[PDB]
Amino acid sequence: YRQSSATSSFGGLGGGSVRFGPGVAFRAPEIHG
Repeated sequence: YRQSSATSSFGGLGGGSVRFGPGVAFRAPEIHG
């Protein structure tokens, strides 16, 4: 799940829902840049 986290603007105090593009939510694996 994508957390709203700190932001300049927000819907309200409650977490509510976050609108994100279609895909899957997986833990970030060990990757290299």
